[PDB]
Amino acid sequence: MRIIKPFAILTPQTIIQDKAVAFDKKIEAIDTVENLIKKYPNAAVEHDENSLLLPGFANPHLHLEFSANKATLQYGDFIPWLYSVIRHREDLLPLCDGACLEQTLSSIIQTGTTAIGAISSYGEDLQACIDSALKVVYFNEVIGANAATADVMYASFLERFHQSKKHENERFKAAVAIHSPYSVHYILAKRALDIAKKYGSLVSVHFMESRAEREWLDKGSGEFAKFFKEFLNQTRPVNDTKSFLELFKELHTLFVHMVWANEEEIQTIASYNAHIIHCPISNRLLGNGVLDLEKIKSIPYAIATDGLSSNYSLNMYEELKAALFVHPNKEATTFAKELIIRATKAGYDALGFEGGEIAVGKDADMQLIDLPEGLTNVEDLYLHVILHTTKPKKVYIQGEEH
Amino acid sequence: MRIIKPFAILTPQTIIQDKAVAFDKKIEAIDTVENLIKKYPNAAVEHDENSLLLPGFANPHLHLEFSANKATLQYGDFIPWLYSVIRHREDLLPLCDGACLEQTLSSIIQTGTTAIGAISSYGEDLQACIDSALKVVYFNEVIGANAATADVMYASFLERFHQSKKHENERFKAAVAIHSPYSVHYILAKRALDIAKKYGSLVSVHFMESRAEREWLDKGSGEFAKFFKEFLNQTRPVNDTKSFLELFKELHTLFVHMVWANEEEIQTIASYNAHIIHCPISNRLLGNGVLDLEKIKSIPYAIATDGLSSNYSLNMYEELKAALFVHPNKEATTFAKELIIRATKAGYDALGFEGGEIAVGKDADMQLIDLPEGLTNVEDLYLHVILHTTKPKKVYIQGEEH
Ligand SMILES: [Fe+2]
Ligand SMILES: [Fe+2]
Repeated sequence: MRIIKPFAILTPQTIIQDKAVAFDKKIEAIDTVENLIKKYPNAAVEHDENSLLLPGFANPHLHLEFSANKATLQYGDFIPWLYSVIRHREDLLPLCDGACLEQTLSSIIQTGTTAIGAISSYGEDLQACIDSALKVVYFNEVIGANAATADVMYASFLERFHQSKKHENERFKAAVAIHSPYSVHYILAKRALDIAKKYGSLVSVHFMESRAEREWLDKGSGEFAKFFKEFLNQTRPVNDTKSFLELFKELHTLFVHMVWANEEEIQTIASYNAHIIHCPISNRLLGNGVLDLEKIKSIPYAIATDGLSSNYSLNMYEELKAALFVHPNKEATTFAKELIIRATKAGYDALGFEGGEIAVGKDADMQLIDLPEGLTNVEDLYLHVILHTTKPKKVYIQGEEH
Repeated sequence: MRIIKPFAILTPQTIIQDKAVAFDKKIEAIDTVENLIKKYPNAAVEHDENSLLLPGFANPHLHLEFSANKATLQYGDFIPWLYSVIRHREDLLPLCDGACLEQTLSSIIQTGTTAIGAISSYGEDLQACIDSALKVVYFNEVIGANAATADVMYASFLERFHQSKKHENERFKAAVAIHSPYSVHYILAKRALDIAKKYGSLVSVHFMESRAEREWLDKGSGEFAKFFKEFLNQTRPVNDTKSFLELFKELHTLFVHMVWANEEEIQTIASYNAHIIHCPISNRLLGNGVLDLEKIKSIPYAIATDGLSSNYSLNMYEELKAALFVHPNKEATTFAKELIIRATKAGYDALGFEGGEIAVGKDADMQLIDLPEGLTNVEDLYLHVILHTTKPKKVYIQGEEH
């Protein structure tokens, strides 16, 4: 058992001062040191009077296999990005070898993230993910818009799913991802989702990431038409949007991006066991705009970084700074608090892990960070944490310091 | 004489490959190494084939005296920020002692800035500024909304101006700043601007930073009314906006912030020898919104950071990232190019120094930075410079490496 007394605790929902945290694997008590040592005389006390304790972040959406990308893929516009992925992935993917994967995951921890949602298209990231101390939801992604080759795509997905499933434990979950409504034909999607139903697996889907997707699904026109004509020899979207969305009705689903989702889709998703995953940097850099947080207010959201295929870092502090800036008309002190909650508790909820909150009974998944100096107004703490922090002093996963 | 051969030169307006730069104090030639050594057999050649050369940044607006602020001033809303400045400045200002000023200026250079516009309200930053290797326009700021005490405010301004003027040389210019149209009564402003006229000094003014200012000047109402009533015992704005703006007609002026400027003001300023100074982080953090770059397209703009009184860093790379994000609907590859030009050449133009461009005859004020790896499309270089760079490998001011 250990006790840490910081300047303040961000729970994340509240700011607690004049209390410490007793923990082992889980958070056991939150009280004054005076009271804690009565209960835990065996716990050494660390006084960190110029530090803050907050939960470890969740990052519920990242494409680890693309972690060698720096400037190879094309930014600025979604369809050119997708062409660039198709062009470069055969070389880019193997460039992220075991050492690259291992280092990338270690750096996630070092920047204060303690739980991730890994989107895996090819499965060669499995060993690195099971080796990591992180909590991981390992989403086995399926893709395939041609009904005639669904069998091959399904068989690969199924094999990857079962390869991951043997490694399940309290910190590692095997899951299912559907690439998108434009790239996964209905029947193949349903087959993959039936595996999720059978096992109670979490599900992720990219939904309405781009305006091109919006127009293609709605009208069978727009910039995606040339892409489907050239790349897939298809003249029309293979899916009816509403029918596709209904496939997710009985599952726990992460709807990623969601920038271009419409009011009807939002009402439907609000009725589901669903979370939106907001990836502000990726959306802005790919010419996809900015998710409107009023429009989606009926559905809980969490923050993620996406992969290094459409981001310059996997550091949640960088993501949170960008989030402040792409929602520039949200008053900063209150929005910073919202952001910290949505990067910790909300993402843990999306991933289904017992953490993201400094509360009794939660796993001791925590960050110890420096207190911004000269703080006048304690309610400004959330904002100053985002602005001034880039690396925690200590990061704990189930009480173990990394 | 020296020669550097990088992967590419950002001039900033163009990307040049397969050429090197010969320089001493000034850039002397841009040509292949083969051609340069014929002209400059005395110049050693540095091959930096995994680097880029670009101009040093200009940062035409910074309040150096507030460089001890981290979390003391109140963010989120302009008038509460101003109250916090009034409350805390007596203690905050002396906290930035000589060592703080010296370190702050050194860090500006280390982050790739080679020229600044320093706004000085009290003059205790003069020694540090003259000591720095930076190019500095040292703006002596005047403030005072009470016509009855204009003499005292004017005398202090005049003394500070002349104290700075004795230090003028090719890299250090004495200049004049008018705090704002709400805080400097017309007659005092005109007296200070007459000094600028006499000496041909550059001028800076904060103009339409906040909506409160807009409403106060336009209608004599809004959130500034309580402030003027309580703090100054004034019931009405002391200035007519148009009359105040006309004071700047015959001067070279930097109009800072400009978020809330109206169409009439923009047309007037476009007819003046004037630049807008865009401070995206400061404006967003103080609840002032975002400058609309279409609205002001008729007036050249440059990027600045403001002081650490309303920013978390003085690093232009951080400012440029934030600029990408607060203008999220500007296509990223082209906007990044615009930003790099507006942080180098445009800011040098605003400050009146011969730099900000890698061109023959300009001062050799340059940055050598790492080339982002794996670059497929060279036109993406500007974007990847912003995303992946935080500290140059070398920074030159008039050819001297720092
Ligand atoms: Fe993704
Ligand atoms: Fe300023």
